[PDB]
Amino acid sequence: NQGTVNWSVEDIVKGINSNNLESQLQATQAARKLLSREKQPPIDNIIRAGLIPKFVSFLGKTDCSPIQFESAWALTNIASGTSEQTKAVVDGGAIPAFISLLASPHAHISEQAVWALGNIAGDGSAFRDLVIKHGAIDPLLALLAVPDLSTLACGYLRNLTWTLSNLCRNKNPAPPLDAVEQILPTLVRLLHHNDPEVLADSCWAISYLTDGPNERIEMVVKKGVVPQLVKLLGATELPIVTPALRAIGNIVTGTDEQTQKVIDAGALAVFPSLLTNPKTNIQKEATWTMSNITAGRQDQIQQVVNHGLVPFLVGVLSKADFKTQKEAAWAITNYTSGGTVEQIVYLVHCGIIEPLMNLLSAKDTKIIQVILDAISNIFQAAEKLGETEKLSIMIEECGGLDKIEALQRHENESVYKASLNLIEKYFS
Amino acid sequence: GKRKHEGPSPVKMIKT
Repeated sequence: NQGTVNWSVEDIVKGINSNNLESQLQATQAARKLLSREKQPPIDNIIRAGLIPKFVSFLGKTDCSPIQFESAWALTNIASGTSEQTKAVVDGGAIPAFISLLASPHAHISEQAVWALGNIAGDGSAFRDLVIKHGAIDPLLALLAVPDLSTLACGYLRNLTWTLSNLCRNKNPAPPLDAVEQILPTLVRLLHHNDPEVLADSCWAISYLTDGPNERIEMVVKKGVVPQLVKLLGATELPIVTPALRAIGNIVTGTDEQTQKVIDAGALAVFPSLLTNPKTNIQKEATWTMSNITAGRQDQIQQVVNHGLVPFLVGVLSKADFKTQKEAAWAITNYTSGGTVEQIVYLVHCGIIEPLMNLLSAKDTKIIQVILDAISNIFQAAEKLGETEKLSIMIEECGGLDKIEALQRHENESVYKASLNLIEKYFS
Repeated sequence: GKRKHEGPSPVKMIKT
């Protein structure tokens, strides 16, 4: 193979322009190797030399499967570059040619075409939709139509899963409803596979599909994946937990009923671990997820209480990355706006007040507004119990009054309005 | 007040 190593582009062009298929093959392989080096593959040089149309025509040479493979790989690597470089591959007519290769008798060639289409679809909504219009989905799914996924080569299965997840990936617009419905059954199946990378990408795909309007969430939830997601939520591999949690988080941005599916599946039992997870991002996303659950019904808030999660929210509020603490503030405001008086009182018994007040020192304006809303909802709860006096004292002897008073000097309009109000109304 | 989200696999991969 050293005979095709380090060719100049002009030598590649010379070979590809010969009338000799073997010479063209050697030149295409030399191109693949150029495009396969680690540092600065000369993608722009190869494009500028006008090689793409030739590579595309080589995709069609059924009688020379080696030049199909070499050109497929060269084009994959071009398509992996910038949008402009992917566009050059698409403009050369590569999409239908790669789709035709999906059914190749040679596994390594089929797989190469899968990868290329994943790069093209991954560029954005429009190329994703163009790949779908050219009819990629049927042949892709047919490659996974086997009794047991384990009989497929591991690398081959991972590539197929990754490409399918790109077909589920972008928005503005989201994938066509019809394409999602066609893909979902195979996705649900991959989501039960034992390989961690297949599971990671399957979850990523489900998370993409559940990121949008509630109707999108519903067509996923209706397939019965929620229990499997919750299981994966407890995996040890961070690459699996992260997308599982993203999908669960998206699903609870939906209706009360969609949210109840997640609770019934047992998700809340995993949040003591997630809300203390060593990975900052897992904590953040877990707290975000909790904030949407506490925005639910009172019976849903009650299950958060029953699962002992309020002390975990007090914990995050007391100490966490600031973005996570802001999410915790939201979780508390949502809880306090939707909860019963008894649930709200309970919050106070768990120690929510002091950490809440300490966060009034944050420079961020939004979290300050959020916290003042929470404090108002709590005072409101204490008015119905005639214990506003006692609450006022709590807030006072932990530095709270100093915070709220200072917030009258605060720049933002909505802040001083809520602050001054709290003072005159509960602190005379 | 539900709030939509609005280490993932990469959108593109080169084969080396």
